[PDB]
Amino acid sequence: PITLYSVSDGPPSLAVRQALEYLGLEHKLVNVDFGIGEHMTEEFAQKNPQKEIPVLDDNGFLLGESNAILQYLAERYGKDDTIYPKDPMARAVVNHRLCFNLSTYYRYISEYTLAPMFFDYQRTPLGLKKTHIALDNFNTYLKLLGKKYAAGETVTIADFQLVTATMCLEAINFDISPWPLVENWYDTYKLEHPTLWKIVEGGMKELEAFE
Amino acid sequence: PITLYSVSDGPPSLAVRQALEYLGLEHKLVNVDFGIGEHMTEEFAQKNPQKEIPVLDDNGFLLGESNAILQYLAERYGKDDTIYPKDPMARAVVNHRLCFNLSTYYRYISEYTLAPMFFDYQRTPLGLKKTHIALDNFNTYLKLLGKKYAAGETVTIADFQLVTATMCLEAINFDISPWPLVENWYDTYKLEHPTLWKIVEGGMKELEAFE
Ligand SMILES: N[C@@H](CCC(=O)N[C@@H](CS)C(=O)NCC(=O)O)C(=O)O
Ligand SMILES: N[C@@H](CCC(=O)N[C@@H](CS)C(=O)NCC(=O)O)C(=O)O
Repeated sequence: PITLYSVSDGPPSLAVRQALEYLGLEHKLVNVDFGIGEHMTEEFAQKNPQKEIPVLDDNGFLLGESNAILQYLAERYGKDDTIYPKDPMARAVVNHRLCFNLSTYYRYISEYTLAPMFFDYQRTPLGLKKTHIALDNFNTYLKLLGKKYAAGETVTIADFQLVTATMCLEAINFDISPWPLVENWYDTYKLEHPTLWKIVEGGMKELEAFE
Repeated sequence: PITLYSVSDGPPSLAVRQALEYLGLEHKLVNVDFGIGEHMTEEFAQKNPQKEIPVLDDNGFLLGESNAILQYLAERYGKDDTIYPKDPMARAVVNHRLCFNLSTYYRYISEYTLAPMFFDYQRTPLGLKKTHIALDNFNTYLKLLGKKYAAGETVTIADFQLVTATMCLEAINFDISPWPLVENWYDTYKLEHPTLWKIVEGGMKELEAFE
């Protein structure tokens, strides 16, 4: 079987869960922030030095880092390659956007939105400026590629990540209308993939309560 | 033709250059920190909103993010898949280590070593602790996988990145002997891939001068 160790309102976990839903993959979900889930990772803590969540357990194969989990699930499962194309150039655009999310978009958004929620970290003007730069960059990338989704004309695993990062801004009532291509993309995602957005919305609601 | 826009002593650039050498790919190298290189990216600055370096220009296809550049070069070129295996599980270990480098290993090392060199950023005990955690994690990953290299028994594109991150510690005379598996891996890399280490060493020497 497949088991996902996850944080119920963690954007990386929510990215992986959208992929599992899109691919129709049965799995056990362990929310490590829910009740006894805290201890349900003890069976493999020496194996994740980073205290790594999410972690995917595919029939004994343990894999961390949400980007790598998504790249693995999409290559190994599914009837076609549309969410992670095999063509090297098409794939490179997906891989680029996944790197952009990890290094820049979700890096700066998460530091401004979530870190102050759950830590003694402070929101600052500099953190706000970096959030604006990340949104500028994403708006420009959408304009440059010229397609409906972040790495193609249809959804890919890059969108699964970028959506959960953008949701962090919504969770704190951050107005994204200054980035019209990002706003249009986000609304289009929700309209065309309601069962995927539904997963992310459940996490958003938890975050709004503890904003 | 292929053109690489690079920073002569930038670890991400040096990772890509090792791949170009390993794959035997002829290319034009533009060091944007050398003389007139500063302006030689003006022909595509609207196209890289992040002020993105390195950037690969493969016959008109422009690709940023060093991880994505490496994943593209290794899939598109080369006679075998040993530096980026096609098998989904073997590939997932490479992808995981690339994510680990971006999110954690090079993230914390670069903030402790290089950012204070070239900015008003300060070395702190917390930054040192995070460097130690990153090295702990890498030592544990090498032990867990149990292989000679970071994602297999032979070199992969993950090693090209992890080597340039570790070089930043060497550039400031940081002793890595408390992490014996990392030290052994680093020395083995240099012994078995001298033409690749040579590229990285040239950048190290520039960084040592301005440490
Ligand atoms: N780079 C990792 C980040 C995962 C992550 O940050 N997980 C959080 C929960 S949202 C955690 O539990 N620990 C890491 C932290 O301190 O942020 C990924 O994409 O999977
Ligand atoms: N995530 C990017 C990082 C590239 C990067 O940081 N490049 C540096 C030179 S080493 C730069 O020129 N600008 C970004 C910065 O401010 O660090 C990658 O892996 O390619």
